[PDB]
Amino acid sequence: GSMGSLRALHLVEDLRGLLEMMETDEKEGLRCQIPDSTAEVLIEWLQN
Amino acid sequence: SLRALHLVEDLRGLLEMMETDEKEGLRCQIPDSTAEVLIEWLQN
Ligand SMILES: [Ca+2]
Repeated sequence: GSMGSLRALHLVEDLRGLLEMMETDEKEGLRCQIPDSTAEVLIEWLQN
Repeated sequence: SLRALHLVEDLRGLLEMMETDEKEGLRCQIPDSTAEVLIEWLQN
């Protein structure tokens, strides 16, 4: 590991936590603003 | 929205610089319930 992957671990935890405080339209609106390329990298990493 | 957008961008930038063993070792440390929430959110 590294301090960068420790950072990544905390970003993931923060993102799940923030998602809990969002309403449906806010979560969809957030996802709508994320480039599909960024989403794809995250999906495949989580599904690997 | 701005903070979460930055979180997602920073995360993508970190993952793209990682070797395969680093990315997969990091995935090992993510709870399955967290991974499932994020996957379903990203795929809709
Ligand atoms: Ca499910």
